[PDB]
Amino acid sequence: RQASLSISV
Amino acid sequence: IQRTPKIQVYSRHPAENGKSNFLNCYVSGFHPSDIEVDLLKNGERIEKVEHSDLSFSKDWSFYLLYYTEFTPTEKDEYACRVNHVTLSQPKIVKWDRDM
Amino acid sequence: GSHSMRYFFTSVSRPGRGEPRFIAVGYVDDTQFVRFDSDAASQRMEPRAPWIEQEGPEYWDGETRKVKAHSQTHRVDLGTLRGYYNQSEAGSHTVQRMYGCDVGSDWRFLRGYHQYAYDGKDYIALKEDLRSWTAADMAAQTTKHKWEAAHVAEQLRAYLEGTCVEWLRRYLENGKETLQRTDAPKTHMTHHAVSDHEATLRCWALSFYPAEITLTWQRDGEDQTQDTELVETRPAGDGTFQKWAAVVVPSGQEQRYTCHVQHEGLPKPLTLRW
Repeated sequence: RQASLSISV
Repeated sequence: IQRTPKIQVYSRHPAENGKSNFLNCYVSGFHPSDIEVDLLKNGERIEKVEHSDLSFSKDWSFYLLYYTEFTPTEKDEYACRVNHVTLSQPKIVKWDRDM
Repeated sequence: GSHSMRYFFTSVSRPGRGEPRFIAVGYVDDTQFVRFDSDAASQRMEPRAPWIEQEGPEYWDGETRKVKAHSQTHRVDLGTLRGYYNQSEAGSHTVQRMYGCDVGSDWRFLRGYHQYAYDGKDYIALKEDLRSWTAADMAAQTTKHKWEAAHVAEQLRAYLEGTCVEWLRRYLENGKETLQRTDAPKTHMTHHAVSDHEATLRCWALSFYPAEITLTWQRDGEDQTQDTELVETRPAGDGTFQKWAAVVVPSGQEQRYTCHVQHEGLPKPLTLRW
């Protein structure tokens, strides 16, 4: 199951 | 950074003339991921070729497996033909049943 | 046994027309179990092993939403990095991310990782403490300060020691019949004469799982390195792996040479001789 997190550099 | 592909051409099962099998072309160690890979029978392109989903190693370099059903024989030559940005001319690696 | 779960994400920009090509894959140990390809028809996270298929509609909905969001994150990243590196908008570039967790024999947490690359070089990586960042250059330093301010390492540390590990155990249970089974290498030696006074011996290991393996040659009970060749481990195409090692020997001295095979599926190492 994927990580519940969404981030850009 | 551009890294040239390593290439292995080989059969899924030990090869026996006239007995069906799977022809594999494994490309790895390359960057960027855009790449063209064909399987050849007597220098011609085989049409029903499939491949794995793109993935990569620890050092970030890519790998892919191209494959198709085939039947080894005494007369047919099999090969994998690879082009990539790092190569100035397509590289042809011949299938050798001993490797 | 001892185990891992890993996700891999690649986006490649397409200057000229449209959105990047995006490809995501998930693995338990050496077994692919899910995939997403932005070029496919479904536009869904898809199953790739029998044991994941029993997950219900809410799993597939959730994993689809998460992977499509990931794809959009990558797309924004490709724009940001082009700026940071003062690069033209005419060329194609790549972003890669890998993350996941290992557990020991007791299925308890051993380590976690989360790392990013731009154009095939290290960009930013979470350290082993799951608290700190390794930034390779001054662009990555900017990103490190941004992720400090957004509590990113905190969230990663919680996933990696928690959800990552809990769902890995679940998969290990549901896929017991294949995932907890070791397939020992089927081994044999071939002989290829090169002349009237020399020959190649090739030691084969076939149809094994997991991929980890060691093949070594000895001469008269001592390790031999001169005149050997060792190919990279390669997929058979049916979920198993292949490898071989070869040595050139004086014809008639074949006996002195032994091939030694180490693999998790073998109680004790194998020895082969011609």
